[PDB]
Amino acid sequence: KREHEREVIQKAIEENNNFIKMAKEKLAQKMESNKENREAHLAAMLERLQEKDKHAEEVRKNKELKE
Amino acid sequence: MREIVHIQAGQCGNQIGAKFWEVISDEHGIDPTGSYHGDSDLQLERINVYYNEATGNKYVPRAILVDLEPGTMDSVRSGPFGQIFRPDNFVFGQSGAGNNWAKGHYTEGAELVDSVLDVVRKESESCDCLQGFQLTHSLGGGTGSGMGTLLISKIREEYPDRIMNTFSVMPSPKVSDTVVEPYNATLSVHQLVENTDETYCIDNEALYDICFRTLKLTTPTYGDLNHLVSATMSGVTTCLRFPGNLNADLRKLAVNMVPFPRLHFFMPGFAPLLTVPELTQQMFDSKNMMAACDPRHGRYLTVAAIFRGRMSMKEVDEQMLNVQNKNSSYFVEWIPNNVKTAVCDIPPRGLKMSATFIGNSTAIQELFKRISEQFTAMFRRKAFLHWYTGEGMDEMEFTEAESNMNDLVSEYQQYQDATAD
Amino acid sequence: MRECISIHVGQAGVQIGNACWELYCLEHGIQPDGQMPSDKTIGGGDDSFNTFFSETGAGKHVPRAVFVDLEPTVIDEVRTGTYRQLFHPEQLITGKEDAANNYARGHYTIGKEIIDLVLDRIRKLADQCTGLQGFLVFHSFGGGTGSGFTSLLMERLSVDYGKKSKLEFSIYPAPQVSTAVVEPYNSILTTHTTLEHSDCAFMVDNEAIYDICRRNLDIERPTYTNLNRLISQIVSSITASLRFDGALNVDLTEFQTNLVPYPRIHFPLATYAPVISAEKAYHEQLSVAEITNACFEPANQMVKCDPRHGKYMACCLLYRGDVVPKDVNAAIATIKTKRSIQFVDWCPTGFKVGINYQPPTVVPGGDLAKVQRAVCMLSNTTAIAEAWARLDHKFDLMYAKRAFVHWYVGEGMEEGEFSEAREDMAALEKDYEEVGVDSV
Ligand SMILES: Nc1nc2c(ncn2[C@@H]2O[C@H](COP(=O)(O)OP(=O)(O)OP(=O)(O)O)[C@@H](O)[C@H]2O)c(=O)[nH]1
Ligand SMILES: Nc1nc2c(ncn2[C@@H]2O[C@H](COP(=O)(O)OP(=O)(O)O)[C@@H](O)[C@H]2O)c(=O)[nH]1
Ligand SMILES: [Ca+2]
Ligand SMILES: [Mg+2]
Ligand SMILES: [Mg+2]
Repeated sequence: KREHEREVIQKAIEENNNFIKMAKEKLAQKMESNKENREAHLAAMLERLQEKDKHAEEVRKNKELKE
Repeated sequence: MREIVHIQAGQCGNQIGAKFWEVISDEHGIDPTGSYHGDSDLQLERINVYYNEATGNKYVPRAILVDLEPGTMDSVRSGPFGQIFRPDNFVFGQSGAGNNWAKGHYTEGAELVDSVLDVVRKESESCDCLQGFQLTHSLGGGTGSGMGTLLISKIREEYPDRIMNTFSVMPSPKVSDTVVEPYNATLSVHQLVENTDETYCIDNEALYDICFRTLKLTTPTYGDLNHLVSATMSGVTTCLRFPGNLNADLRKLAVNMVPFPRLHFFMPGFAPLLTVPELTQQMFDSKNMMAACDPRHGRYLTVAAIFRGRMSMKEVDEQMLNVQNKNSSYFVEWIPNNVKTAVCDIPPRGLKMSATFIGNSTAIQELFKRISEQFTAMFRRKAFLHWYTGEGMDEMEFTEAESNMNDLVSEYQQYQDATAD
Repeated sequence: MRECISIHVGQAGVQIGNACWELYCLEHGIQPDGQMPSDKTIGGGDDSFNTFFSETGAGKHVPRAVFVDLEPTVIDEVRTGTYRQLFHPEQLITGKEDAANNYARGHYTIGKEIIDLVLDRIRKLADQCTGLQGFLVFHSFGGGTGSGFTSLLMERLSVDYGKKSKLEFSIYPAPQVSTAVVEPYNSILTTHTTLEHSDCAFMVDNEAIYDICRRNLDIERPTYTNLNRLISQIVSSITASLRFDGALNVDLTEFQTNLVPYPRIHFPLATYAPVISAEKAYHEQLSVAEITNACFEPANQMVKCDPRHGKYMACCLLYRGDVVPKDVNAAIATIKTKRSIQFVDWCPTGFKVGINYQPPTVVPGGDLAKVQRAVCMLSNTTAIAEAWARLDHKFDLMYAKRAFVHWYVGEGMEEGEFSEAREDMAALEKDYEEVGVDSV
């Protein structure tokens, strides 16, 4: 009976510790996945505007061809 | 609090922008010398959204005036409230765009774009919490059309996480300045689709038709047209300027009005042009829209309605709920509760009650069909292309912008015919 | 001992917190400067009201509360308001720009910039507790902060405080007073994320409270002040067992044992009576039998649903004021005949009763009349799933066209998070069907 009583209290401890652990890792994965996602969206946006500037350079060099 | 940076570019931009600053300074009680002389503390509760506070408790508009020719900005500085503006915020060109998009976007405008960015960077760097940018311009000219859209793209590069809002003026042959206006508009619409969060379509055709059919004039000047724009621009920013809970800032307005990123072109409406039922009915009337489109020819994705003045806010709830039920088939089912209603106890000048309508309707495709039909009829013959290809442009840029606009109209039709159940 | 820390998140949670802490002070005799002339133990003590108020040496009774909002506008009214001396500045935490009605901004983009500071301040409150019991989290479903930041906070509280009890007072969105078109999205997302981190959640349907104000108080167009003062009466009834004491005062954790048969079935239905105007209260006194009868009128429920369409798994009556058991048992005996109250077959059918002798009070100048006796009912009925169903249907309508989803994806979220959250709701709806089916 004493051995079972320690099995129960250690299982309760293990349950609470595991709930905290899973919560802590699910959250870290969510925040990291979200941070990378948002940086990828902003990077894709700024790269798209980078092409706008290169095409604007192509337009100015094309006009420059007077002779 | 939440600062908005204002930019005006070109003739039409600086003109309507002047009237805008004249109207709201009058509403917030600010004289041409930048001094407050009002009665209600609600005029200063969110005054910092559009104004800075300098030495001597003076309120200076956070506005930047841009143009490739000085003639338009000179009469602004000489006009009423010309002293209220920061003289360093005047950015002046000496060449002009000749009402040519390529000159505004690539040649004359690109030479002056850096000096504008410096002034914009100073106004933004001293902002507690920048909301974004508010542009006034036309799409049928050269400076505001070409350099405006260029200014949008260059600002997006430096402030990609800020809201980009524009008051764009659509050209029509009823007040046509030049003949190449379908070219400038189609190239600019292609830019507004990709780089702005929300665009108020100020259609000159709707302005002239109101200034002709409703208000009888026959010979409507730009002042009568801009009078409609000032009242409209004052109405659609009431939620930004006074203590309000609904659509209080630019991002909350964009979140609640834009269900899909490209479909961000709004139909502004204003009433009157005597009671809350009458005010509500006129507000939804196709003849009160500042865009030449009939909403009964399309569907409402989202709508925002601002009642200004003193009235029964219970009667307003009953009237805005009544029009949604009676006109149920004109609102998309797959967006529940897509009509928001705001109330501001402070009316505009000269009116005891007013109503401002901002609709995101698929019927806006009619305005884009009108500009595209004038484009293709002009592009079918390659007319006036030397103005643009002389500035280094290629025919690809024209065909793409037209193909982009044809995809926008088909996108509006896609969601007009979309159902649930 | 047995302290409770309150956390008010976003505009709705903050403004409701103002109503609750104002009502608490009136119930306990605490002045706006925190002084309590009746409290003879200066600088501390273990009275029942100390579960919510700490004490300074100068005799000020300080709420065990934290206010959090990602924008300063609302909390600035606490800072300059009537009860500004009640709180220390460290309990009032504000950001610069809000979540813009976007769960992603409340949970991720804007939220992560202030979450550590908020937890640090919560930790400073917990360190003053001799035996912290848990948290009460007030928030809206629909706001970007009330949904996104609350989810992030409840996740962090599970980590920093183990399985310590976390209770919710959540504002279910109603079109009559709504702020954003994307409120079904934020509601499903936060309900999914918080589901496994909340022991008990009292939902409040703004349309239910709105209609109660119109009908019972004769307010043409009720405001947030009207709604929050009514909501504060329900919160007061629920926490009165913690804040007050008595021979018949049944603790809330004891009700909680009966109210939560399974971890996910933790959404009790609240019903309050009497809500009457001063004019009607001048005419007639409402007995124990009358206010008890009103608890089974669906018009007095905090959430719009039909309990006849479901089954009961628990039924608790929380009385306050001039009430004795003999009246309660007689009134319950009447209700157990004139009303058909169907229980699931795996649950006992009795009603659990608590009485708090401290009489209810009202804010002076308000619209609620001061009555001699009030009751709050907390029942666990499968019918509350109808509220999930209505909300889920609005979500499904917009998500089928991916309407507004770009505002969430642009802030770093994925379509998978929407479908995963919606599936959790479908499973929760299925859970509520299963618990109500008779045994074999
Ligand atoms: N009952 C009640 N509901 C409120 C109150 N304030 C806001 N709400 C509701 O809350 C929802 C909107 O969320 P809010 O709490 O206002 O927004 P928030 O939490 O500050 O989030 P963001 O402003 O987006 O950063 C709507 O359904 C409102 O009806 C209030 O004081 N009382
Ligand atoms: N409503 C309105 N439209 C204008 C105004 N000024 C010009 N426009 C329109 O703008 C178009 C020409 O653009 P413009 O202002 O000349 O461009 P800019 O020269 O580069 O600044 C024409 O189609 C006009 O109808 C104005 O003050 N009000
Ligand atoms: Ca004491
Ligand atoms: Mg011109
Ligand atoms: Mg808010």
